[PDB]
Amino acid sequence: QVQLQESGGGLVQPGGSLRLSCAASGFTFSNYKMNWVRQAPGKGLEWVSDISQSGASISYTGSVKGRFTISRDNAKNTLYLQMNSLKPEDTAVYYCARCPAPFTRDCFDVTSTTYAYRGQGTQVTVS
Amino acid sequence: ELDQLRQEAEQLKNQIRDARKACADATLSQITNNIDPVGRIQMRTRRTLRGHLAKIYAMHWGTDSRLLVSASQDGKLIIWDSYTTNKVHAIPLRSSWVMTCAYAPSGNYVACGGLDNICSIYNLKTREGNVRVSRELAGHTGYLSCCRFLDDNQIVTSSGDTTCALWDIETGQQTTTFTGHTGDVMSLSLAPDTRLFVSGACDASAKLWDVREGMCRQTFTGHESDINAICFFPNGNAFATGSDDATCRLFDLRADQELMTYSHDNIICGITSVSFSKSGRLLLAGYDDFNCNVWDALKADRAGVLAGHDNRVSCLGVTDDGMAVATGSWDSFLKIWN
Amino acid sequence: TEDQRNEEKAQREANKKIEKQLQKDKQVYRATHRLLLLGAGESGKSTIVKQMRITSGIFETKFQVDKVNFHMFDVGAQRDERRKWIQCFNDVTAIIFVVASSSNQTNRLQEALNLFKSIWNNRWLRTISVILFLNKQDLLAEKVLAGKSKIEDYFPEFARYTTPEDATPEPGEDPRVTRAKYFIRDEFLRISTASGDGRHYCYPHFTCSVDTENIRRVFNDCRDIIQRMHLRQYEL
Amino acid sequence: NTASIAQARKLVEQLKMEANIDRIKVSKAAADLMAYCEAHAKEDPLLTPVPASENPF
Amino acid sequence: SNDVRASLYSLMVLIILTTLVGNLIVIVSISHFKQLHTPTNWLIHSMATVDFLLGCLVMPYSMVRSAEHCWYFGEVFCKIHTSTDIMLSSASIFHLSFISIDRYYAVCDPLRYKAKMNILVICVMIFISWSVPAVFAFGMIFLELNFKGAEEIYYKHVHCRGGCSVFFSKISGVLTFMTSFYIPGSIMLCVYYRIYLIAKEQARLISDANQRKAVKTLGIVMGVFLICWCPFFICTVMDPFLHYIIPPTLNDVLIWFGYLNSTFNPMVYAFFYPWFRKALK
Ligand SMILES: CC(C)CCC[C@@H](C)[C@H]1CC[C@H]2[C@@H]3CC=C4C[C@@H](O)CC[C@]4(C)[C@H]3CC[C@]12C
Ligand SMILES: CC(C)CCC[C@@H](C)[C@H]1CC[C@H]2[C@@H]3CC=C4C[C@@H](O)CC[C@]4(C)[C@H]3CC[C@]12C
Ligand SMILES: CC(C)CCC[C@@H](C)[C@H]1CC[C@H]2[C@@H]3CC=C4C[C@@H](O)CC[C@]4(C)[C@H]3CC[C@]12C
Ligand SMILES: CNC[C@@H]1OCCc2ccsc21
Repeated sequence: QVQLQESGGGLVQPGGSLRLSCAASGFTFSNYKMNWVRQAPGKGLEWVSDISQSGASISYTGSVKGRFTISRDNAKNTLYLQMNSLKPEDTAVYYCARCPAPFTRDCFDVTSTTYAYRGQGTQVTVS
Repeated sequence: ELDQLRQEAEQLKNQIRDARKACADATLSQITNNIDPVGRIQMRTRRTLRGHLAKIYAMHWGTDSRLLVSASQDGKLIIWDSYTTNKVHAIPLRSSWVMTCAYAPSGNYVACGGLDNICSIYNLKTREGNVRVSRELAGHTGYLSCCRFLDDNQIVTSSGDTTCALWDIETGQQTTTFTGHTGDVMSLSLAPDTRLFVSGACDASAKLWDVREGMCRQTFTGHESDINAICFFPNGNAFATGSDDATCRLFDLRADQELMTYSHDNIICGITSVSFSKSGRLLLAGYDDFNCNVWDALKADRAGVLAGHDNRVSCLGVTDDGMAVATGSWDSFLKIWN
Repeated sequence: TEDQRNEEKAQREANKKIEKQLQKDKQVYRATHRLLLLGAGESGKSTIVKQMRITSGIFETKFQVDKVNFHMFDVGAQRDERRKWIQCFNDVTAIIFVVASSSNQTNRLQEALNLFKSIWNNRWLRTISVILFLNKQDLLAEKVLAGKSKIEDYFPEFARYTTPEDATPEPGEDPRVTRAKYFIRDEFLRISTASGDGRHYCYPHFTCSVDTENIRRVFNDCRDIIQRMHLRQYEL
Repeated sequence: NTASIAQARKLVEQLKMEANIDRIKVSKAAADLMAYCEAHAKEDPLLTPVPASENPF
Repeated sequence: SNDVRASLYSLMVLIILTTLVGNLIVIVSISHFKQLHTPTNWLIHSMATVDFLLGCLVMPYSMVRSAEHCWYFGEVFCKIHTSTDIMLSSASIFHLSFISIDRYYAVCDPLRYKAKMNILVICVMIFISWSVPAVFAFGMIFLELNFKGAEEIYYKHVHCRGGCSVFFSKISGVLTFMTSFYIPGSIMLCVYYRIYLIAKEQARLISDANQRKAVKTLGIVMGVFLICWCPFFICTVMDPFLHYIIPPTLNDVLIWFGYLNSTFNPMVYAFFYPWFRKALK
């Protein structure tokens, strides 16, 4: 069964640092593009960053580039999101979203209200 | 106090997977290692049915193994005579975006549906002598992806609504609703006795349902991506599923786990349709490659290829007597193979 | 058997009647151009449809410019997961993508960009051109003039963006408003060009959701799309 | 959020219902599938093509 | 010399075989594959049929006449062969002009192309292409005289050049020129010039936004036609005016260039395009 579980979170002072990790299982990790999405309190699911199958292509939402760094390591089937200089507005539940299909360049429904290939989510709070 | 439910669900999942692992004493490949290979299977295009203007999305055989309905997204629902290639009916649809077909076992009715979220039922044996809409089943909140008649008065449908439903066609009401899937339900297959049916959704899982009780009996979660096609093994104790994984898999209802996987390294495209042959030894699957591949259901060796379509193969069906295979495609032609 | 011959003859008469109807249906199916209207709930696509018209799973709008018939389809009661029911529209002439230049409430423009990326790079939509309606331009102008806008701190690359020489501002167009709107257009054009292998093109437009020119915009863009398809088909 | 609690309870109950079922070993299921396939081998035209005299197509 | 005559015979036979093989390939490929049954492909099919019939019914006897200045097939077959020559050459040029008009509608009226260039219009085009030249050629050769108005010098030419020879009077030469070459030729020239302009503008727009197939394609299309046909028709129309000064050997080489046109037509209109190759393979 496709399963994703995020790790990392908790309380961080403003300007602090945090490294989120996701343990992927049930599918060939190397074959899928992966994303990071977040749902701040009282708002919808937002897209943060994505990394292609090999890690050659990376993109960020404009509000976090220069702060967050997405990296995948296919050997251990884990996706990381280094995020430093956190600002109060970064308070949200962060989920890891998988691409719907392998060998594919588009990611259609990662931010949808209900998405099968998404993690449970880890709360990140900024004092 | 919510994390306790999550923990209990995780523990139940661990229990189920451990039980399945314990039951997996041997694999199907080991036990089938000693049987003779099927050998290369070649099929020629006996017929090529043309007349649809746009991509064909669904087709279904009649119980007589001679008449077959096909749905194309030009807004037409043509009933063919495969022996002669003569068109028997050509039903214009109110919504052009049909994506499913059904043929009543009695042959008196056909059904269809799609992005209109409606299952329309057409009476073929009218006294007026012309085909007219018998009933429009409304109540799904997402596109209709599959439908299958149980009788002349009952039909099971699946939807992007994420649910399947059973209808009383006479009253037009939804007898029961089958919920539990997380993504769009894409395919649907009735058991030979029509007491159970199996559905595959856009959540990489397949579920076994009870038509009359109305609950999920078992869930199968071998696949990695969206399930596009599902078919019952003729015995009724197993079913095959195809997905965007570029893989087909075989599940057994009694073992409650995957039995065999049908994939190849050079096949990296999704599977749009699956079907078995009469004996169940051949598994025929359509691909986005524009080709249909025949698989030895017991050996998992690709026993043949039905090349000949110049676009996506969208539908695939074997006659009730096993005499022929129909294959529709996005190139707007149906081909019959033997 | 005489009965078998009679049944065969009757089947042939029925078949030729069916095909006589099908030819008449084909003549009209080939003269019509099907359009997919796509967008967001907050984008003014519904208002555009309302202008063009002067529990359902899909809504159909019929209009004709000159003597050409256009059949535009708007998605109705469909869930927000589009990866399956969007393959149905791989043979429309164009997809009309409506975007609101925004400025619960979140950054709708980034999700519009991501949706446009998915549409552009989808396997089955690699031959379909997109008519991009950068909608709600008056709201963008008024919000940029007030000094409270989304772009500056949601798109940090904007702070170093300069209006292109090809820009054609209106006579009363404030320089900052044109800079903002052309930045938003270039955001979509980057995606459009990064994978435009010549099979499909993007046609950006600045619209206000109440325009009599949107019909002409779609007509001209469809004419261009089909002309380029024919030029490609004949090796130019 | 009551919807989350309801969904979790429903999922737990469904998992409980699916857990308590009789499962046979894969060996028996494979054996039965093979037996069915070989019992109807001759009745399968695609597997064993029929001569053109009886082929309706 | 025997070697010279044998080599020329082999060259003409090679041309004939190429014509027949290419055109028959085109005909069979269009007829068989069903996805290639668009009306434009039916214009190409009819053009291939005209070229194939030119290769079979006309080319071998012209080859015999060229290699040996006498005419061994009779005085009535002379008229039949001349009429078939004019008919099939004119029909080929007509098919070329109609293909040009079809492409003009595809490129300059894209939104109404499928409605306008339908199978009925294509059938009418094929009918005109096969019929107008047949009436013209056979009427001029049998039902009237291509040499009316020049009978004395016509009968001079009768013995000046031995065997079969296509004599044209000044009026007949001018009318045949205009009917067979200038009108359809000028139509397709204008059509392809406008198509070139449109394709050039589109390519320039696309390149400007992103940051010459039209030249190759249309240069081949028009260069083959011009080089193969323009010299022959020019000499034919001018010869009565120049009091038949042109030597016979020039006329022979020119008619064989005109035949090379039919040899190359399938290569220019069918084998040049990927959609035909794919189906062919
Ligand atoms: C001396 C004159 C009258 C001879 C005329 C012969 C003509 C009619 C012949 C010559 C070549 C022939 C074609 C050759 C091949 C095919 C392909 C086949 O799948 C359909 C018929 C078709 C298209 C033939 C039609 C008839 C045809 C055009
Ligand atoms: C289908 C294609 C190949 C055409 C088949 C029929 C062709 C070969 C026939 C039709 C008319 C025929 C010609 C009619 C008259 C004569 C004059 C005679 O003194 C020599 C033979 C010759 C020159 C014939 C040769 C063969 C011919 C050209
Ligand atoms: C003088 C003689 C040799 C001329 C021969 C030309 C023949 C082969 C040409 C002329 C018109 C042509 C037809 C024109 C249009 C159609 C309709 C289409 O749906 C099938 C092909 C068909 C039926 C063509 C077949 C070939 C055709 C019959
Ligand atoms: C290649 N031969 C063409 C033929 O030869 C005789 C005279 C004439 C007039 C138009 S075409 C033609």
